[PDB]
This record gives sequence, C-alpha cells and structure tokens, in this order.
Amino acid sequence: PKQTWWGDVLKGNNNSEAGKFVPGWGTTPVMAGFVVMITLLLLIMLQVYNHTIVLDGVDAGWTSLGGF
Amino acid sequence: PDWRPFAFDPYNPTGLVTHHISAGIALIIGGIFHTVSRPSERLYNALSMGNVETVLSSSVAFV
Amino acid sequence: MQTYGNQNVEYGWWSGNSRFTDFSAQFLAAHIGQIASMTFFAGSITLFELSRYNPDIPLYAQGFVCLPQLSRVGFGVGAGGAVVDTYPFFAVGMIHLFAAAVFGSGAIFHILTGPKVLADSDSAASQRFHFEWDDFETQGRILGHHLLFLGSGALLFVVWAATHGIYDPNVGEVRAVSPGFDIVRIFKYGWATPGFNPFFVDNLEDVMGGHLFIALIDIAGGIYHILVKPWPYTERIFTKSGEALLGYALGGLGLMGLVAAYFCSVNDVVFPVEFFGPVLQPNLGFLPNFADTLDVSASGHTSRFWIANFHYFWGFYCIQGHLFHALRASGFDFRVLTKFFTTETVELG
Amino acid sequence: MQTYGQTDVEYGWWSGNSRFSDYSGQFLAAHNGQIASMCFWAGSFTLFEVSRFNPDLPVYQQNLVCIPQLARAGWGVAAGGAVVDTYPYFAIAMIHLVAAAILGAGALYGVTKGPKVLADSEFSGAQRFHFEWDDFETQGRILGHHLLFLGAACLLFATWACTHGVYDPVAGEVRAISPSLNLVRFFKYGWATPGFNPYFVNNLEDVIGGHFFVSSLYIAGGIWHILVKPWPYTDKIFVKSGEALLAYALAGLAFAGFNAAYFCSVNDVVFPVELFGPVLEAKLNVTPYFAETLDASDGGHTTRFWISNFHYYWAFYCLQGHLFHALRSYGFDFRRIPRALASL
Amino acid sequence: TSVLSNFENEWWAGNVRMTDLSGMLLGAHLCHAALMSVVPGAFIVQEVARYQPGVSLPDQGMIFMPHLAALGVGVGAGGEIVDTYPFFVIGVLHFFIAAVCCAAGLFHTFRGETDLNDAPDDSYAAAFRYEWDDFESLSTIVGHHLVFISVACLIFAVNATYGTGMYDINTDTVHQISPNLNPITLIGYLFGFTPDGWSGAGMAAVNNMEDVIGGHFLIGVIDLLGAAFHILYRKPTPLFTKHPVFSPANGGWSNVGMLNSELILSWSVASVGFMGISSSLFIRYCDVAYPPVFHGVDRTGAATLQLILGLVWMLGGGLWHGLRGERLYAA
Ligand code: CL7
Ligand SMILES: CC1=C(/C=C/C(C)=C/C=C/C(C)=C/C=C/C=C(C)/C=C/C=C(C)/C=C/C2=C[C@H](C)[C@H](O)CC2(C)C)C(C)(C)C[C@@H](O)C1
Ligand SMILES: CC1=C(/C=C/C(C)=C/C=C/C(C)=C/C=C/C=C(C)/C=C/C=C(C)/C=C/C2=C[C@H](C)[C@H](O)CC2(C)C)C(C)(C)C[C@@H](O)C1
Ligand SMILES: CC1=C(/C=C/C(C)=C/C=C/C(C)=C/C=C/C=C(C)/C=C/C=C(C)/C=C/C2=C[C@H](C)[C@H](O)CC2(C)C)C(C)(C)C[C@@H](O)C1
Repeated sequence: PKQTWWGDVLKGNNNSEAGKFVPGWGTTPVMAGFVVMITLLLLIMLQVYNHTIVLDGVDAGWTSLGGF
Repeated sequence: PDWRPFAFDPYNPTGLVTHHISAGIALIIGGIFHTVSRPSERLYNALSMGNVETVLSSSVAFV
Repeated sequence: MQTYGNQNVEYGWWSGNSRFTDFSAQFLAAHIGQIASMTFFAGSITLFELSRYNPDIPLYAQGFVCLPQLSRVGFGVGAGGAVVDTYPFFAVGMIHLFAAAVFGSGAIFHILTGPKVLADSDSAASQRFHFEWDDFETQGRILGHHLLFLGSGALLFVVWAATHGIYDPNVGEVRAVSPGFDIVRIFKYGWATPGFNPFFVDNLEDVMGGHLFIALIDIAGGIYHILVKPWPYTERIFTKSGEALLGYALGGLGLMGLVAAYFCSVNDVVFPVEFFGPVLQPNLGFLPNFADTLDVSASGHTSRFWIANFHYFWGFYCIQGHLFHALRASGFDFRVLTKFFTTETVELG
Repeated sequence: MQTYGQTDVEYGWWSGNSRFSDYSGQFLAAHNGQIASMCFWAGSFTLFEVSRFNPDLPVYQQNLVCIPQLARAGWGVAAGGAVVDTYPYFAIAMIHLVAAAILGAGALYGVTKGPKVLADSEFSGAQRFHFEWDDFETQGRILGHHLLFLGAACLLFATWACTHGVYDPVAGEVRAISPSLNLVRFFKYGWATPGFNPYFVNNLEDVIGGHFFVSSLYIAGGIWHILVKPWPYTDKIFVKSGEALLAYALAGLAFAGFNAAYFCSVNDVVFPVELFGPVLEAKLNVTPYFAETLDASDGGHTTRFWISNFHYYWAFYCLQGHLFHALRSYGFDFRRIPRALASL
Repeated sequence: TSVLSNFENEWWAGNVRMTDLSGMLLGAHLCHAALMSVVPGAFIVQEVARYQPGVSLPDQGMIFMPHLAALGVGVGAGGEIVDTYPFFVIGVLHFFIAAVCCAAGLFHTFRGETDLNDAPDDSYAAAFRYEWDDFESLSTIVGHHLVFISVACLIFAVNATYGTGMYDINTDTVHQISPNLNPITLIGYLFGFTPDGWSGAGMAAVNNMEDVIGGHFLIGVIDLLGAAFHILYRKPTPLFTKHPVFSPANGGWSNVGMLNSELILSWSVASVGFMGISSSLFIRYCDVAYPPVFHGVDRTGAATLQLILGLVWMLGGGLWHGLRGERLYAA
C-alpha cells in the first residue's frame, strides 16, 4: 500500500463515494426523457439517411458534395 | 459548422464538424453530471453498478 | 550602516566594506584612495590612448574617450579638429598620474596613521575632522566646503575658456569665448521654452554664461552651508544615517548620469562632431539604446556611442542602487521577501 | 474586504492585495503605484512607437497607439495627416517618465516610511487624510476633490483645443476651434434625435462645447460633494465597505469603456481616418468584435481596430468584476459553488 | 415546501423550493426575462452583421430581421431593406433591457429579502406582499400587468396610425394607415366571419392593415378596462367562485372554484400554449401581418414549430400542473 503522491491526488475520485447511491428513483425519471429524445434523433437521422424523410433542399446523395 | 437541417445530410462534411462540436458539448455536460450525481438505488441495484462486469456488458454492446 | 535591530552584525568579505562605516579615519582613507583611482584612470588612459593614436584614422573611429575630451578643451587641436601637437595630451596625463600618486600616498597615510576613529587621535586638530552619522551641522559644513571646491572648478573652466580659448565647432577652430551673463536666458533654458532647449545649446557663449552662473551658485551655496545649520524641517524629513546619505547621493548621481548620457548623444556643440562622431538617436526596445546613426561597417562605433551607452547604464544602476540603499536606510529588510509564497504578509517598515 | 463573519482571514499569495485593505497608508501607496505605472506606460510606449516608426508607410497600418493620439492633439502633424517631426513626441514621453518616477517614489515612500495607518501618524496633518470604509461623509469630500481634478483636466483640454488648436479632419490641418455650444443642441444629442446621434458628431466645435459643459458639470459636482454630505437615504440604498465602492467604480468604468470602444469603432471625426484608419463594423458571433471595413491583409490592423477591440474586452471584464465584487459585498460566499455539488 | 408529492426536495426539481419565497421568485422571473431579452438583441446584431443588400431577406435565413422590417424599420418603397442601423439600435436597446432585468434579478435573489412576508411592516415593500391563497393580493398583480400589456398594444396601434405607420402589404410601402373601427366586423373574425365569407382560420384572414390596427385598438381598450376592473375591485365574484369544475378532488363536477399555486401556473401555461397555436395559424395563413416580401411564401416550418410548442405548453404543461394543483386541493 504505497502512499504515492499521485495516489493522494486521485484517491478522492477513486473511492471517496464508493458504494453510495440515493434511495428511490432519483434522477431516473429525467433520464427517461433524454432516452426518448435521442430515440427520436437517431430515428430521424436513419430515415434521412434512408430517404424516407426528405428534408427540403437536402439531397441525401453524392450530389450534396457540391461546394468543395 | 452550420446548424441548419442540411447538416444532417450524411454526404455533406459540414455535418461532421457540427456533430463533433455539439455532441462534444453534450458529452461535457454529460461528464459533469456524472462526475457529481450519484446513481439511484433502483437503477444501482438493477444494473449492479458495483460490479464491473456490467460495464463490460454495456461497453461491448456499444462497440 | 543599517543593522536592523541587532547591532554588531557580522559581514562577510563580499559585503566587507560596511565594516568601516564607523571608523572616520578609515572612511577618509577609503575615499582618498577612490579619488586616486579616478585620477589615475584619467592619466593612464590618456597615455594608453596616445600610444595607439593614428593621425590618418578619424579620431572617433578609433576607440577613445580621452583624446576627444582633451581636444575639445583646447590642448593641441588645429583648425578643423586636427591633432597637430600630441605633446599636451602627454603633459595632461602625466600631471594626472602625479596627482594620483599623491592621493594614493595620502590614502595609505590615513589608513595607517593613527586610530581607526578620528575622535581618539591625540592630534587635537584632526579631532576637528571627526564627524557623526547623526549631526547635521558638521555635515552641512562639509557639504559647504565641497560645494566651494566644485564652484572653484567651474570658475577655473570659465577662466580657461576666456583666456586660453576653447574649441568651437561652429567657428571651426580654437577660440576665446566671452563669458555671457543673462539670467533671463538662463531661466529660459530652465523652462525649455521653444527657442531654448537645454540639450540643444547652440552657442558656447550660452554655455559659458551658464557655467559662470553655476560657479556663482555653488560658491554661494558653499558659504551658506558652512555658515548656516540645517533647518529643523530637514531633520524632520531626512533620516540621519550614513546609508541614507549614500542613498541621497546615489539618486543625485543617477540623475546626473542619465542627463550626461542624453547630452552626449544629442548635443553637437559641447560634443563636437569631428571628435566624438555624428549624433546618436535614442531607441527603446526592451531597454533604451543609442543607435550610432552611422554604418558600423568597417568603422566600429563612434566614441559618442560608447560614452552615451555606458553612462545610460551607469545612471540606471545608480538609480537602482539608490532605491536599494534608501529602502534599507528607511528600515526595510529584504529577508521578508523569502516569505512571499507563504500566507505571511510581505511587509514591514 | 468581505470576510464573511470570520476574522483574521488568511489570504494566499495569489490573492495578496486583500491583506492591506484595512490599512490606509498602504492603500494610498498602492494607488500611487498604479497611476505611476499608467503614466510610465504612456511615456515608454510613446518612445517605443517613435523608435519603430517610418515616416513613409501609412500611420494607421503601422502598429501604433501613442503617435496617432498625440498627432490628433497637434504636435507633429501639419497637413494631410503626416507626421513631420518627432521631437515633441520625445519631450512628452520624457515628461511622462519623470512624472512616473515621482509618483512611484510617492508609492515606495508610503510602503516604507509613511504611516501604515494614517490615523496613527503623529504628524496630525496626515490624520486629516485618514478615512474609514463606512463613513460616507469623508468619502464625499474625497470624491469632490477627485471630481475637481477631473473637471480641471477637461477644462484644460477644452482651452488647449480652443487656443492652440487640435486636428480638424474636415479642415485637414490643425485649427483653433471656437466652441459651438447650445444647451438645446446637447439635449438633442442626449436624446439621440434623428439629426443628432452622439456617436456620430460631425463638427469638433460641438465636441469642445460639450467639453466645456462637462467641465462645468464636474467642477460643480466636486464643489457640491466637498460641501454637501450624502443624504440619509444613501445609507439605505448603498453598502458600506471597500469592496462595494470597488463594485460601483467597476460598473462606472465598464460603462465608460463601452462608450469609448463604440466611439472609436464608429466615429471618424474625433478619430481622423489618416491617423486611425477606416471606420469599423460591429460583428457578433459567439463573442462581439469590431472588424475592418477595408481589407486587413497586407496592413495588419489599423490603430482604430486595436483600440476599440481592446477596450471592448476591458469594459466587459470590468463588468464581470463589478458583478463579482457586488455579490461579494452582498455577503454571498462563492465557497457555495464547490460545496453545493458536494451536497447535491 | 407546500407540496408533498414524492420528490419535493430533489435538486432537479429545486425551483419548487421557491414556491412561497416571494423575493427569490421575483428575482428568478427577472433573470429569466433577462434571458428572453438577451436573445433577440444578440441575434439581431448577429444578423445585421452578415446581412447582404442585393439578396432578399427570405433567402438569407434571418429569423428576427423579418419581424422588424415588417414594421417599416430600415425599409423603403418596394419592400427592400435600405438602412441596417435601426435594427442594430433595436438590438442594443434589448441589451439594455436585459441588463436592467439581470441587475434586478441579482438584487432580489441575494440582496433583497427572501420572503416579502418578512418585510419591515409597510416599508414600500409590504405593499408587494402576495399569498398564493388570498385572491385580493393577486388581483392587483393581474390588473397592473394588464395595464402594461394594454399600453404596449395601444402604443403599437398609435404608432401605426399616426407616426411613421407600418409596411402595408397592399400599398407596397410604409404608410400611416387609416384604422377601421367597425367593432362587429372585427369581432366577427373570432368566429371566422370574414367579410369574404366564413373562413377556417379565425383572426388570420384579415386582408388589410386597417383591420389589424382596429383590432389592436379594440384589444388595447378592452385590456385597459379589464385592468381597471381588477385593480379597483380585487374581490372574488360568482364567476370564479361557484363555477363548475370536474376533478377527482371530488369525483364529478363541483362548484368550488378552487385556487392554488399550481393551478394558477397551469392556467397561465395553457394560455401560453393557446397563444402558440393561434400564432401557428396566423403565420400559416395571415400574410398581411407576415408580408412574404420578408418572411417568404412557404411558411409551413415556422407554423409547425409554433404548433409543437403550443401543444407542449397547452397539453403537457397545462395538464401536468392542473392535475398537481387539483390533487393539492386535498388540503
Ligand atoms: C476578472 C474580473 C475582475 C475585475 C476586472 C476585477 N477583479 Mg478583483 N480583487 C481585488 C481588487 C480589484 C481592483 C482594484 C479591481 C479594479 O480594477 C479589480 N479587482 C477588478 C482585490 C481587493 C482582491 C484580491 C486581489 C489580488 O490579490 O490579486 C492578485 C491576483 C493575481 C491573479 C496576480 C497574478 C498575476 C500575474 C500574472 C502573476 C504574478 C506572479 C509573479 C510574477 C511571480 C513572483 C514575483 C515575485 C517573487 C517578485 C480581488 C479579488 C478578485 C478575485 C477575482 C476572481 C477578481 N478579483 C476578479 C476581478 C479574487 O479572488 C480576489 C478576492 O477578493 O478573493 C479574496
Ligand atoms: C520634494 C521633496 C523631496 C525631493 C527633493 C528633490 C530630489 C528635489 C530635486 C531637485 C532637483 C532635481 C534639482 C535640480 C536642479 C537643477 C539645476 C539647478 C540645474 C542647473 C543647470 C544649469 C544652471 C545649467 C546651466 C547651463 C549649462 C549648459 C551649458 C546649458 O546649455 C546652458 C546653461 C548656461 C543654462 C524629498 C523626496 C527629498 C523630500 C520630500 O518630502 C520633498
Ligand atoms: C436607480 C438605481 C440606481 C441607479 C443606477 C444607475 C444605472 C445609474 C446610472 C447613471 C448613469 C448611467 C448616468 C449616465 C449619464 C450619462 C451622461 C450624463 C452623459 C453625458 C454626456 C455629456 C454631458 C456630453 C457629452 C458630449 C461631449 C463630448 C465631448 C462630445 O462633444 C459629445 C457629447 C456632446 C455627447 C442606484 C445605483 C442609485 C440605486 C440602484 O439600486 C437603482
Ligand atoms: C371559467 C370556465 C372555464 C374556462 C373556460 C374557458 C376555456 C374560457 C375561455 C376564455 C377565453 C379563451 C377568453 C378569450 C377571449 C378572447 C378574446 C376576447 C379575444 C379578443 C380579440 C380581439 C377582439 C381581437 C380582434 C382582432 C385583433 C387582432 C389584433 C387582429 O387584428 C385580428 C382582429 C381584428 C380579429 C372552466 C373550463 C374552468 C369551466 C367553464 O365552465 C367556465
């Protein structure tokens, strides 16, 4: 159990609050919303990549490279 | 970078920058929260956050 | 000295010259020796320069500080700044060396004559010279006598310029100069009103008048200080210690050194072009410089360059030394600086 | 300083000045030092610019800040905005350096031999100048004297402009300018009526008339504050500590700096083009800045660019410091920031 | 803190902690207004920075310049932007307003007293004491805010009619348009009774500036009268008290007319969502108030954005806070 200097610096981040949790649900409800949000985001991207969704003036193909 | 919707065109490189900026910030916030916030008993017991094997499982799925 | 609190301080040899701050005889000896060193420099360097003088090379191109100064004040310079006869320089250097020997003899005399303190010496008339680092009356008399000597020197310059003549680059040849006297023009040079700027004096007549004025002022002040004790307010303001007087003198000298450094680089009359070289220009990068204003290619630097830069540095570091000694004499010990990176306040009297 | 409740506060070297906040002699010494450094910068960089100056290239495209401002007040420019001689610049710089030396001497004195606390000085002329952070009556007279100096300087600038004359970009030379002054005009400028936008003054006569008005205002205010105590309601409104006065002063400086930066950016009568360069355009992105109407390639950046851009951020961070010190004087502890997260 | 759902003291819900703290709540609203006012000025300055004269506004993607140009700011005949400085002035003035609001919010969050119930007994600040139960207190708040909104609307109308007017779409340039004050004609739009027949989009089928300016005069006068009503009376009436409400507080309709903090918030949120949907219809169809010289012709995206926001506020926020308030009426 060497008491190095860097260990002194980092031990608080390592295991100061090890094994601690808040009871109940806590922030879990909020997390739910975030997941749903990204579940739309990714979905939209997929369809945009899939050409299911066609955004206005956004030609999902090699033609969009025009301008470089 | 441009935040107009045509940055979601996968073939236009202006999206990539626009991604790595915004997503980058999103991770920083996401970092800060997790550097401070504790888990929840419910999730902590469900996912067994005390056991590194759960981190392995989730990381392998992500990869 | 200072000796913050604790007296009887022990000084290493590196700071060993502070040991005799209380031994009046040794103090005299040290300063006579220093003046001997100065005049020895003058004479010996004059000869050292004469040895390698080239009439073909222009005077300022070769590295000199003494031949231009002698040639400026008469002393064997022909028309158009020509060094006709090189013997008077030899005579001047020789007299300086003889004076140096005299001064050094006096220095050793006092370093070995009697007691370290001039109070105890049983000469009963050398005791008239023992001083104190607290009494302002004696130091006022001393100041008066030294001012008398300075005024007598300025008078001698005035006389020698009146009779023997003196070089005038505007005239172009050694010439007697009438001593002007116009207090109005003296004060107009004091204000630096647009016509008259002190560092751009054009007529040696104005210089001579100013020197006459300076001689009068110094002699009058010397008489006044010999006769009159300092007023009480001067005891209120100034501290009475040796290091304090060193600080005052150092500040004055630093100012004078900076003034002379600026004088060299700019004025063309009192520093003629044919002897010292073309005027310099003051530059300021990190630190002030004086640019030669001439191609240093195959010509080195003019003597004016060397004089101006050396005296800028002399003046600057005399100012820094003045700050150091004033800070000590007021009571500030620099050891407290070591407490900078701690939580203890870096501050005392 | 704030020192929430606790006494005998320990300040690390990185926050060291707070230590002398409660001593008046050292306070004076520190501020003498600050103004000495300002004056020293003025003189030193006058000399520096003169040393790096070419009478050939355009003035504004050369990186300069002191020569153009000195020229704008005369002193070396004859016509067409070209610097002819350089010596008056050198003289002004030398006077500034000497004044800096004197002020720094005052500061160094205040540190060593001057009284640490003025009230404790034996001189009893020094005890006149002692002050306390909670006494608005004395600080009123201090304010009055400083306002007097400000107004005297403004009046001096006015008279120098009138008699000696300043640059006139409309005229193209140095002119002696008569003051075109009318109160109705100045209220038109204050209300920004369509013909009168105060950032777009067109005639220096109006500028100097405004300076006469401003000098009169400052002198009147100085006499008023020397003579008249602050009212009782001021005790209810304001706070009583050094940090609070620092916050007010920072707010005032931020306001002045924003006005100055915008002035430099948009006006072209006070800042003639031949000296400072073409007018700038405000541009917002993630952070504001002023950009050159003309091309900045091959010419670096004009003097106007540097001055206005620098002072915008001086003003902005002065505002941030104003907020910081105001909140500190409100008793708000910033140790709450790394503490709240610990609780969560 | 005046709530006991399950998670009152959670940091991610911490704003509820200011439910009764009047001073802190006032500060929080002021800081929020500072945000709401910073955005327009900042984005107007940013827009004017990149504005190009030759190209038209709809092709430059400006989302604040069109609304300013609709009021005759910096435009001339033919609907082309001439001078850009007045937009910059508008942005700067919004900066000023935001700075004042932020100063107030900082004062009331830290320097000011947290709870005005702790004010020093008629110290110019007990007059601002309010309670989420007594009706009289909140009545004067509603009245004064109505005063301000009414004065704003009247000012807009007066400017349009007398001073420098607005950019009239039909007349093709900026004009002081003569208002139409036929009250039956104006209030007919609310049911779709446009002069050219019934229309699906109420209030949005106006085909002339005179109708809108007359409507604004009418709204200003109505709101001023309502402001007088609420300031001068402050007393509950048999409209609020004794009206039917359906709630599980008592299963089935009841005439209680309950009052609560969450309930007031819910009504306000529903109102905002409704305004969002109405504005959605407006920008979809009404091109008198949105000249396609500036906002472009196709405007489905902005209308959809408004629709989504209106649904989120009216349905989501309104329902959530209404249900919470009704449940809290079990005290
Ligand atoms: C940036 C916003 C800001 C503004 C503009 C501002 N302050 Mg502050 N400000 C003060 C004065 C002040 C004045 C007079 C003033 C008006 O101009 C301002 N401020 C203005 C002091 C009373 C008070 C303490 C000031 C104080 O002690 O400042 C010292 C701070 C710094 C960074 C010096 C580091 C700068 C150099 C790069 C590094 C030098 C190293 C050195 C070369 C090596 C050794 C040399 C040696 C061996 C010879 C203060 C604070 C403080 C803060 C903070 C965060 C600020 N401020 C901020 C501001 C304290 O912590 C702090 C505070 O109160 O915490 C307790
Ligand atoms: C003010 C004060 C202090 C400061 C005191 C100080 C240090 C005061 C400073 C005094 C100075 C710097 C005095 C300088 C005086 C300069 C003089 C008298 C110049 C004389 C120059 C002459 C006569 C030149 C003459 C010619 C010479 C030359 C040829 C010219 O071409 C022309 C011509 C003929 C004019 C403290 C700090 C000590 C104590 C404080 O409490 C009070
Ligand atoms: C209300 C309030 C307060 C006040 C808070 C504030 C914000 C106070 C602010 C005061 C300000 C910002 C005053 C600003 C005044 C600006 C003035 C007076 C402009 C003056 C310009 C003049 C006089 C002439 C300028 C020219 C002169 C110049 C030479 C040119 O020729 C142009 C020309 C003609 C414009 C407190 C602090 C008292 C209490 C707080 O809690 C709330
Ligand atoms: C109190 C109550 C409840 C609530 C009932 C509800 C939902 C009541 C709804 C109340 C509303 C929606 C009132 C709003 C009225 C809107 C008005 C009066 C708008 C007037 C606008 C006018 C006159 C503007 C007109 C123009 C002005 C405008 C500038 C344009 O140029 C167009 C043009 C010319 C038409 C419950 C649900 C709790 C229980 C109910 O039984 C009773």
